[PDB]
Amino acid sequence: QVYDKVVLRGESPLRWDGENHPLTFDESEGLWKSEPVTLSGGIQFEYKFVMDNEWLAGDNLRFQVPQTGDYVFYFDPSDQRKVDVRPVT
Repeated sequence: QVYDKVVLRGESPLRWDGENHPLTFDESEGLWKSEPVTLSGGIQFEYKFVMDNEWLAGDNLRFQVPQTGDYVFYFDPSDQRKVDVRPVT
């Protein structure tokens, strides 16, 4: 787990401020997960996580969105720059 809270920030429909997209720690998977976020196919989508108020270090994470639809963003405290963004129903 590691942190008390982790939130997702980034380009629209995310924001770079606030806590509109909090993650919840999934105990059975051992990873932090967002709620589903609708993204448009074909874009280079930039985002970061903020963990107990600490910005993820480095360049923004980048996800090349393969198709329009809903995605769940995952954060692994042990592999913090991984791009794990899972398409969902």
